[PDB]
Amino acid sequence: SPLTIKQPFQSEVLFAGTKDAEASLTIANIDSVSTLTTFYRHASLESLWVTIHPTLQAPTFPTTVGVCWVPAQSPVTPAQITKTYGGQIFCIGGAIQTLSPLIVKCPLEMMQPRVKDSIQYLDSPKLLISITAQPTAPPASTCIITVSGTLSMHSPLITDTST
Amino acid sequence: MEIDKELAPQDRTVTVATVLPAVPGPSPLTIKQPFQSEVLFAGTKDAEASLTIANIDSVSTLTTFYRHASLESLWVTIHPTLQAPTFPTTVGVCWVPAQSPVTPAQITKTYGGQIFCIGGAIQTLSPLIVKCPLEMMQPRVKDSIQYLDSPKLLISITAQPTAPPASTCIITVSGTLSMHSPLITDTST
Amino acid sequence: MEIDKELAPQDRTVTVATVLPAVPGPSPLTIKQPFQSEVLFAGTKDAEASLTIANIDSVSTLTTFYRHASLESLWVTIHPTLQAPTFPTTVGVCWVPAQSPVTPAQITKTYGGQIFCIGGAIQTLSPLIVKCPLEMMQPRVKDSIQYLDSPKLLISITAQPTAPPASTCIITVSGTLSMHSPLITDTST
Amino acid sequence: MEIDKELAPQDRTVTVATVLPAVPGPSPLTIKQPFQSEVLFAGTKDAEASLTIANIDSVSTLTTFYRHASLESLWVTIHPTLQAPTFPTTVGVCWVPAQSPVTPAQITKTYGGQIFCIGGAIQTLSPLIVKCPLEMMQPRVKDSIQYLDSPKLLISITAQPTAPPASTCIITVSGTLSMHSPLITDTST
Amino acid sequence: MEIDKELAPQDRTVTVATVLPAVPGPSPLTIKQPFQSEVLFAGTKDAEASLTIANIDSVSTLTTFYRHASLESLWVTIHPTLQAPTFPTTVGVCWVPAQSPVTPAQITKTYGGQIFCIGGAIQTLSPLIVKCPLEMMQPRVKDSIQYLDSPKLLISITAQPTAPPASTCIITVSGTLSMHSPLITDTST
Amino acid sequence: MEIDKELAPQDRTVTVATVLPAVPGPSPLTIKQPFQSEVLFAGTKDAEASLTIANIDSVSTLTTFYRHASLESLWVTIHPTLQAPTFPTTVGVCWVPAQSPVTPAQITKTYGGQIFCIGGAIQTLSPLIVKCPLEMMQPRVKDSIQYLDSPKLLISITAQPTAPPASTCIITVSGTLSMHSPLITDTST
Amino acid sequence: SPLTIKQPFQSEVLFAGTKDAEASLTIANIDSVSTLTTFYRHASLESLWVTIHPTLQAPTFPTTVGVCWVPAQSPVTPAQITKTYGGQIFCIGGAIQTLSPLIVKCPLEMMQPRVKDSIQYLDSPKLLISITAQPTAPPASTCIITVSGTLSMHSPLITDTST
Amino acid sequence: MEIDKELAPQDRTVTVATVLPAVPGPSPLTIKQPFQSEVLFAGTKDAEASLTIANIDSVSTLTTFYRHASLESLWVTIHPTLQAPTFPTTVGVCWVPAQSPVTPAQITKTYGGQIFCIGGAIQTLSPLIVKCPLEMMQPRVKDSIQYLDSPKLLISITAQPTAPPASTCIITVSGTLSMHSPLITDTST
Repeated sequence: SPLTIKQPFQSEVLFAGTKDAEASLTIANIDSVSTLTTFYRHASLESLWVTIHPTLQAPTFPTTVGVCWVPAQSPVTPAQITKTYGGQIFCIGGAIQTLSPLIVKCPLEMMQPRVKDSIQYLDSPKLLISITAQPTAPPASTCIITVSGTLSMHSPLITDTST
Repeated sequence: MEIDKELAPQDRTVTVATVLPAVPGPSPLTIKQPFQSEVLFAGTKDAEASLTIANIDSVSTLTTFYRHASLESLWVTIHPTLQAPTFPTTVGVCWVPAQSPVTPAQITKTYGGQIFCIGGAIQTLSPLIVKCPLEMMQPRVKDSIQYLDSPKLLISITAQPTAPPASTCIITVSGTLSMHSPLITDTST
Repeated sequence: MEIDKELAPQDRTVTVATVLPAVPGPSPLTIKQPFQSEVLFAGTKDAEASLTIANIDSVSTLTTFYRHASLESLWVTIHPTLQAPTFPTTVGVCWVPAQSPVTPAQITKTYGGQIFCIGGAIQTLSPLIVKCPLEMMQPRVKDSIQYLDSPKLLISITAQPTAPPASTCIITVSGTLSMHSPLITDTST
Repeated sequence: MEIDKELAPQDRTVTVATVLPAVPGPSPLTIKQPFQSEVLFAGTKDAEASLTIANIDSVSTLTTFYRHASLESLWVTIHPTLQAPTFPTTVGVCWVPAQSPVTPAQITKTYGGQIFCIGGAIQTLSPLIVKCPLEMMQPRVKDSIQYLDSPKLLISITAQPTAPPASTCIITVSGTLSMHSPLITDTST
Repeated sequence: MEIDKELAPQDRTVTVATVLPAVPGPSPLTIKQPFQSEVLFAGTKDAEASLTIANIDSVSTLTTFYRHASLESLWVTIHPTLQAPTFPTTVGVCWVPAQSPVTPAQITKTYGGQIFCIGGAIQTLSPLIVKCPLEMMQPRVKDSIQYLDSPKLLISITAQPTAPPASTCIITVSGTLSMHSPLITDTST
Repeated sequence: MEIDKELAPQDRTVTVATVLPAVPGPSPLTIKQPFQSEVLFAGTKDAEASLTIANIDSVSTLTTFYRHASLESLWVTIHPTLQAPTFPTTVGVCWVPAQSPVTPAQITKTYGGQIFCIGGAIQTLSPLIVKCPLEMMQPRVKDSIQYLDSPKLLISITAQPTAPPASTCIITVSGTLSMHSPLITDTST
Repeated sequence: SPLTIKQPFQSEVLFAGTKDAEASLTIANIDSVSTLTTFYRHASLESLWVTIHPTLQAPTFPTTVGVCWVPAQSPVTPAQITKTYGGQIFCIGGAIQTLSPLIVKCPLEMMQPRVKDSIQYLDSPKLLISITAQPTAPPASTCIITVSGTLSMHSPLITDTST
Repeated sequence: MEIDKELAPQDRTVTVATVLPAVPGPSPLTIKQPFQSEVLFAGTKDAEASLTIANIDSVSTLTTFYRHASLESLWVTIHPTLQAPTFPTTVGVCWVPAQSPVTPAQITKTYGGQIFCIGGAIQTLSPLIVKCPLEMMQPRVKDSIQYLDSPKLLISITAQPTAPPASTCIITVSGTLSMHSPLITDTST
């Protein structure tokens, strides 16, 4: 009933390749998702996926990057991606891993898409990242990792629109 | 026959909250319990308040033995005092859901937000009432979970540079709670 | 054609009182007697009052010859005086059952309770009337039993620091008693 | 499928109480609030209790903000403990209106009065329940007046001459209160 | 029961604006967002303003993610402060299309234009509201084209020669935007 | 033909719980899994327990792969052992919402709460069952939100002063979970 | 509805004539009224009166005895009998005051006859006595004062009937 | 749900009693008064009793103010005590008209007569009730004439050779009298 709008978004979640790293972002808190839902009492994801953009360095420095979508309440960790259902490990900078649409869609049907409500949810989408770089590190990052999607929001939060 | 009461209603818009429905079964009985609590004794110095009605002592005290409780009605009343005529004082009021990050310092930047000159000129002494647009809030003040959008009152006082000897207006919050379902605890106290 | 009186009615809620049922028999003759008693001459100094209507002078002298007496109407009325335009006075008022343990210091913490800024030349000066929600009280001011919830008036006054030469407002309590069943006593006086 | 509960119902007769009816008007809403309170930890020594349910802490605690409250149901439960098997102990129970002058020392002289042997022989360990014949009492536990015939429990313990190391039975009083009509006091606590 | 707000509506006349027609296709999702922005803290010194609503802070930050935005309501409201009873301030107001070449110095020469004497203890002090006759403006505050007649607010203030210590009145602009068709940009912030 | 089980059902009262409503869509596949977990091996020493059913071993291991889990049945059952005829043990039991602040030391002060004298050769020795009045709890043992009123079990044991060589009774909690909506996690184990 | 019984009674309230005296008995508490309502939850007066029995001494020693019935809540005192409505002053031992049926009926319709209930009443019958004797006192009392009446009782009080 | 009471009803046979017929006239007001009197504290030594119900304490004190009194119900009830599980006691009981010349030593020679083994941990301990077959008695416990067949209770006790420290069972007689026609006597006490 309340009018709703949909706003798409792409936020940079992690620049990588220069050193081994792990990440566990609950996408309900990524910058854009936040700046977007600022003036709304309710926000939910319509679509959502992770994407890996390779760079110049990628070719010279192969990088192992694993991603895995999971309900925020899943106890699994980056160290356990290939043990988890969504789990996928790519070899960016590697033979068939230096191409932009290196996408991994998030199975929202497998989790809770509401990212903003009158109540706090336990199973919102959460992303797991696991970068393992070349021992002899690259000058710069071999790939930029971003999270994109669409929010369906409604019911204005009465705050300050000064900014 | 005039009423010594003045209304300064808040601008509204449509925002809805999410509320958990009870598991199907026999309906429990409900009682209503009215309440009035002091919020501030403003006037003597610039001040600001920011209270979440859900946590007001009366609301706590009243809902103690009930698992469920919602706000039937709720408003703020600015009561000018004897010091008010002589010490015009600015009072800012704005109802906002607990989840809105606004601060008293931002009343006039927030949609509903109001600024009142208590005392001073003609008509400035009657009690002001700003009813909370409960429709825009989330009334559930006690439930099986905790909601993030319960009503929250924002107050801001701007006192006269040469302060009055005493507060120029007492500020209270009044309303009615409707509650039910016994919290089965130890009732010895 | 305006009326020289203002009303500041008390927030109410439903709260019944029980009462000794009528004895079977023919209806007794009853009279009604209106009354107005001075309850306070305020303005010159902070002061509080806590009258139990059942015992105010008029109510008392009126009901001495009857065995039963009930209030049919009853209100408190604040009358500003010549000292009022010059000495604003805060006046708090609250009607509660005699059984409510509230003290005038707690008027702004009690549901009904309200406080007014009587006086100030910038202001109004019309007689203020706070009718007692008898529905919430126990109207029986005199019976064969002693009820715990007869109406009780809570008054509170905070005077100007540099007090007026005289009281800024006289406070009277008026109403009408419906009485019957003569009490045999001394009518010498 | 047996229930670990045993009943030892009190002899009755017909006695009625007098109860004040509410003044005609809108009916207030009512809520029920259940309760269980400890009455005695008998067994180690001869003892006797004599409590007026109207004054039990839970009953107080629960009816705090209500002007009216009655007992919907109410009973006593004798709970044998681990010491009971070995230390048979006599327990005397009798419900009586507050106005009856009987004393625990007179249970077996009072019509309803019962004597139970807790622990000892076969069948002596199940929890005993003596429901109060509220019909014979006056249930009003909080009203506009105070009644003289509210329920009153009488207990008498006769311990084994060579006392058990600990109490042989815990004695609690349980029931449900139905209350309504807000006492308009200060709810800050 | 009086409302704490006064209206001083602008003289109008019929003057239409044209507007980019809707593209054929399915109706787009649209939201509405209310807003209140501080436009001026006047009273301490003569000052004039000439806001183009299309660009005020809220309107701007609100419409950044949309490609189309139209005002559904929009008014200016003068809020007297504690410094107001003591420092009357002349405040001029006039709504005109952005295309009208009028300057605040010309408010009293422009049809709609009006000036008010905010403050003075002999006077009123209620929030003044001058709703913008959007019918006369071009409501489209953001589109695929740049209209020449979006609404523009003209403010003018002339302060007391011996200035008040602080501003006598805060001036805010509130309204509601109906927006749609997301503009792809950076949402980092 | 008698059944080897006894029941000591908990006093109940109506007290609903709210619960996250089902998302619109096709009904999800659900399974039900029964369970029995050891909760206590009592008898050898005074001891108390305060289990939150939501977290007992079985309930936990059973619900790890689901995102939603609700109790369909759930009861506690006291099993006397060979040490029981010889060492009577007091065992207190009380079901309360996780939100009730009661501690096992307060079982006899809590409405539902009951205590039994397990053991004694003069007594019975059949398995005692206290089914949890789930109607009073919040059955949702696992959801997208964390409810404050999931069922909580309060156990209390007071052993014979000269303790038995071994436990007099094993205490298990059995029930049936209805689960659905798989939680993606590690199934390695 | 509950079965009721009526029991009549006469209790000695005061022996007098040997010295000046005052008395204010609330008849709800006189001995017999008490022993009678012992086993009842409710008791009310059907009839009630005061009676003055003159004696041997009466003739030799005239005595002034005033009686007056009044609602227990009446503030009047014995000193104010002839000022009160019921009020009557006799001259026992005096010309037409040395005869047994020296009765003064109590106007129950003028007061509250319930003497025992679930609630405490404020206006039950109360008797006022005012004896003023001969300065040269009699050897013994000139008259015995008793209170008689009838109680209508019902609903058994469950106490001890041992006695 | 078992009741804590056992019955051992007396063998009966038809045996009418005649009785003074009602005087012609309007039916007299009658009340009924229940009663329970202690008849014996047995267990510590062999003892016999031979009560004529017409004269037991309660029956006596109850009927002093009436001229007619009839038993409407009347039974004897054996109450085991804490000394009972340990000291079995033989208790003989037999109801006979006052006119029957039987002595407690002859209970087992008298038709109705029965003897019970109260106590013994191997046994039961529930209150034993031997209702008097009033049909066989002459219920008129007080009349204008003295009947020869009012009910008479025969009790017999044979205690354990090594006597218990205290009585093993209290023996009370309860019933209800229907009385009428006041007997003029002294009510001083």
